[PDB]
Amino acid sequence: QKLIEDITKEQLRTDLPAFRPGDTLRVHVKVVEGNRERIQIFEGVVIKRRGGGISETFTVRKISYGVGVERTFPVHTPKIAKIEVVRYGKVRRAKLYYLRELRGKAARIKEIRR
Amino acid sequence: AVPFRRTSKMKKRLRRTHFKLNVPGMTECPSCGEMKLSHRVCKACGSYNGKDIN
Amino acid sequence: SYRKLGRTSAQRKAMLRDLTTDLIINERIETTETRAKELRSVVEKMITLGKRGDLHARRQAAAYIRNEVANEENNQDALQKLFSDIATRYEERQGGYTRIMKLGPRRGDGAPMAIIELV
Amino acid sequence: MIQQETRLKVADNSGAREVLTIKVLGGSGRKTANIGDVIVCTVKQATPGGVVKKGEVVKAVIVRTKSGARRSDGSYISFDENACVIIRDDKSPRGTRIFGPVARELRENNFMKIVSLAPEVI
Amino acid sequence: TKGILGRKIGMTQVFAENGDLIPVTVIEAAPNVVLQKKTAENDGYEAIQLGFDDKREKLSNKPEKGHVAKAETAPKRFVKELRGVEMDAYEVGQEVKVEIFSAGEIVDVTGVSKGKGFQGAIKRHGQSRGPMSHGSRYHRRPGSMGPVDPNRVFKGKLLPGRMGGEQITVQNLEIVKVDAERNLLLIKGNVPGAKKSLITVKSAVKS
RNA sequence: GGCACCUCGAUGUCGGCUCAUCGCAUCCUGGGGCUGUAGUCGGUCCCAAGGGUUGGGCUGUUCGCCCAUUAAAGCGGUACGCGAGCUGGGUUCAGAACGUCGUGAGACAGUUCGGUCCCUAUCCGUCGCGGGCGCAGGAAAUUUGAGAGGAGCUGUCCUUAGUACGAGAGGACCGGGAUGGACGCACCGCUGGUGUACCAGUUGUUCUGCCAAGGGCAUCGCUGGGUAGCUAUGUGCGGACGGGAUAAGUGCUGAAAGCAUCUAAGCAUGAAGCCCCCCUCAAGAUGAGAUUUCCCAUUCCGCAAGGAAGUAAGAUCCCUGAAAGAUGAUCAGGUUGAUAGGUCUGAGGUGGAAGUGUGGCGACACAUGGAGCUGACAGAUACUAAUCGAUCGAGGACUUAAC
Repeated sequence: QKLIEDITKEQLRTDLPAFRPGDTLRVHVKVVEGNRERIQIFEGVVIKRRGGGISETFTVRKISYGVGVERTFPVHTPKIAKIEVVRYGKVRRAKLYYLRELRGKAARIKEIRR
Repeated sequence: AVPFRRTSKMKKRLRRTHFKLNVPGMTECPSCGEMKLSHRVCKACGSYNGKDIN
Repeated sequence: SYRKLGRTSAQRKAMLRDLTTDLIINERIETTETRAKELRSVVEKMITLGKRGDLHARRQAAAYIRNEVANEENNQDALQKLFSDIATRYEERQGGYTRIMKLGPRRGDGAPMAIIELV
Repeated sequence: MIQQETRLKVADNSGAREVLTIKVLGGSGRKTANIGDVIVCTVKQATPGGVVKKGEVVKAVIVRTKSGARRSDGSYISFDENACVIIRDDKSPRGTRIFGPVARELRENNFMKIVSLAPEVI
Repeated sequence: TKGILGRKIGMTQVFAENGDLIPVTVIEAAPNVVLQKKTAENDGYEAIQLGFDDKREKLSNKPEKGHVAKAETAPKRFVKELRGVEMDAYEVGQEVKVEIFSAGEIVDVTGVSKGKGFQGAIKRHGQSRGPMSHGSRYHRRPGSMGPVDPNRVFKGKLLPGRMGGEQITVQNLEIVKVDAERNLLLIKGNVPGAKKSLITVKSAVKS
C-alpha cells in the first residue's frame, strides 16, 4: 500500500505521544456547543488498538456516576488537542474487553502503576 | 420425481451429443517419443526439457 | 487460498507433516498433481528454518517434522539432516528448492501425478 | 439499536424502576432506535414512592444505548446500560433529575432543556 | 461531460477543513489519451474513445497497433466512449491528467461489480429466510412459482443464480481532493467493483 | 345456494410460513368539480393501478375484538393463488374420556388429550452459463439501440406567518429550506460479525530417554483476540432536475338556434397515469447494423462448375493463476518474463518467544528485547513452476446502377 501510505502521510499526526494499550491517558476534545468550544477532559483506560494508518482507533473507557462510558477516539483525528498518560499499566493481553464487567476494585488490579 | 413418459431415441441421442469426452492434446518428444502430452513427464524415456528424471 | 484436499483440518496438519518427513529420507516422492502444488509451500519454509542454525529454530522443526530415523547407521534424526546436510547444500541458493515435474494420470482413479524433489 | 420488546432501565426520578418498550413512533416504520428517538413504553416495575405506577403506558425519550452511536466526526459512544427518561405530551421530563452520563446527540435536537439537568454530557 | 476511467487500488479515510470523517476511494485515473474522435456526420454519433494503462507491444495485436498509430500513441488496453462530450473539446491525441475535475463537482461512477459467485435467492434478491424450527423442513429455498391457472412459471420470476460481474452505476458521488502530480482521484463514498478493477469516472447529471 | 356436465382404476381439505402477480367499485399519495366548503378539518361525485400498503395480545382459525402506531394501515381474482415448496394447529382414521341419545352394540357440523404428510425432474416452464452454425472473405476492437427489464412511495421540522381568515379559539393555500422512515443498488476504510494450516493462555492423558521446550487426542479440547475473503446491524448513493401529447376539470374565440353556448370548425391550460429524461441487458433487431484498425489477394486438382493441401492477421490445445469461477466461460500471463509459489523488505494481527542472567524457599517475577511467531494483504527479487511443441484459421458468389 505504498501509494496509500503516500496519501496518509499528509494527514499524519506525529505530535501524539506513544503509549501502551493499557493506560489511563486523558484526551482533550473541543466541543462546538456554539459558539465557544468547551474543553471536556476524559480520563480512562484504552483497550482496542486497531491498525490501519489514519483509520487507527482506540477505545478509551470510563465509569461515570455509577455508569461506564465507551467513547472511541481515532488516533489521527484533528479534534484531539493533547494527550496525557497519567498512569501506565501492565497488561497480559492486547484486547482488555473483560475489565468493563469487573466492577470495581478488580478493574484497578489491571490498572497497576508502572 | 417420477417422469411421465419414456424418452424418445432422438432426445436421448441429442443428450448424448455433448456427453463425449474431448481428445487430450499431444506433442512429439524432443528426445524420442512418441508422444507426450504438454507439461507432463512422458512414461517412456522420462525426459523433461530435456533432463532425464525417473 | 490454501487448498483443502477434503481432509479434516486436524488431519490436514498431519497430512502435511508426514510428507515433509518422507521427503527428508527419500529425497524424492511422486504424489498427485494437486497435492504436489500445495506441498511446495510448506516444505520450502522448513528449509528456511534450518538456515539460521538457531537452537530455537530447531525446536520449530519439531512442531512439524516427526521423530523418524533418517539414514541407516548414522542414526540421524529427520530434523538433524536439515541442519547438517540440506542447509550446507543451499547456503548460496535462496528459494526455489523444490521443483515439481508433472506426470501422467494414475490408472486407479484418473488422478494426475507429479514428481516432487529437491533441487 | 433497540428492538421491540426490549426492557430499558429508568434513568430519572420518575419513580419508575424498569420500562419495557412498545413501538417506535418513527415512520411505519423503523424498529431500530438510537438516541433522541421517542418511544411509547410500559412501566414493568417502579419504586413505591413516585408519580409513576406499574403498567402505565407513557412515552419516553432514549438517553443511553449499549450500541455504539455514530457521529460525523467518527467518534462513537456506547454506554454500559440502556436508559430512557419518561415524558408526557410536552417534552419536559417528569424526572426531577437524570442519573448518569447523557449523550450529546440530544443537543442537536431542540431537546436542550433536558441536557441542562444532566450532571455531565459526553 | 468528461470521464478519466482508471483502476482503484485501496480504500482510504480523508479529513479536511471540517473535523467530520470522510470515506474516500483512490483512483489511478490519469493518464488517458484520445485514440479516436467520433463524428455524427460520418460515424453517426458524438463520442471519444479514451484508453487507459499502456502496455508492452508483446501483448498487443497487430490491428490494435494500427489503431493507436493514428493517435500517435503506444498500444493501450481498455477503451470506452463517453457520450456526450462537448465537441470539439480536445485536439486528437491530446493527453488528459485530472485537470478537469474540481473537488466541488458531483460525479457519477460506473463499473463492473465484484463477483459474489453463484448464490442463493436470499443474497441475490434479499428474500426472507424460512423458519429454522418448529419442524419445518423449509428454509433458504425460493418457494412457490405462483398460480396454478396459467400452468406456467411467470417470466422474470426470481430464482437463485450467479450474481456480480455486471456493470452497475452509482450516481452522484462527490470528489474530495485532487492530486494531479500523483494522478490520484479521491471520490467520497463507496465505489463498486473488485480491487484493481477498471472504473469509469463520468460526470454527474446536472442539475 | 340451485343443477349433477370435469374428475370417486384418486382433482390431497382449512388456516399459515413462503413468493407473488392481476383486476378495479382507490385506503393513502398526486388532479379536481359541488358542499350544510370562514380557516383548519371533513362530506360527496368524478381522473387515476404508478408506488406504498402494520407490529403484537386473544383464538387452529378466516373473520372479528383490543393495544401501540402509520400519509394509509382498500377489497377481490389467480383449482375460496401456491403441500411432486413447507407447516399439521383445525376437521377428516385406528386409542381414550365427559355430557346427551340408544335395552344393547354404538352414535353426536357437541367437547377434550395423543396421533409415520412418500417421491433421484423426462418434457414444457422459468433463473444463470456454454458448445455449434449463420450474419456472402477472414480478424482484433469500439458501439448505434428495434426491443426488453429495473427504478416509480412518502413523513416531519425551518421559513413566507401567527400573514390571508376568524369576535375569539384556531390556523393555512402557494413558493422555497433541511432532516428521517420504508425499500432498492453498491463497498469495507470506520462500527462490528465470522474467520478450522494466524497468535496467546490453559486442563487431562500420552508420545519426543529424563529436564526445559513441544507434539497427538479430547467439538478447532477449551478460552481470549484477529489478517484476507465473505458480510449488515455499518457506510456511501438512489427515486433529482425537466420536456411530449393527454384524463377528469378550467377555458378562449363563435355557429347550428341573429341572443346565448368548452366544440360542432379553430386555439389553449391541466395529474405520483401514459411516453421519454434516470439505470441495466441488448444486431440469433436471420431486418443479423455502423465505424476504427489489421491479413493478403496462395499453392495443388478439375478446360467450366466446384473441391483439396499449407499459410497470413488472429485464435486455441497445454500450462502459471485469480479481480473470475459448480463445469465451460471471463480476465491477468506464458521466459526482451513478476502469472503463482518461494526468498527478502513492509503493513496488519497476536503480543514480551527460545536461550541466558538476576531476585526469590518455592511457585514465579524482572532484564536481555515493542522481542518472538505469522494462512491467504502489499513492494521487489527468475530462486523455482508457466517446458518443448502442436492445431484451427481467409483466396473474397452471381447481378444492376453510379464511377
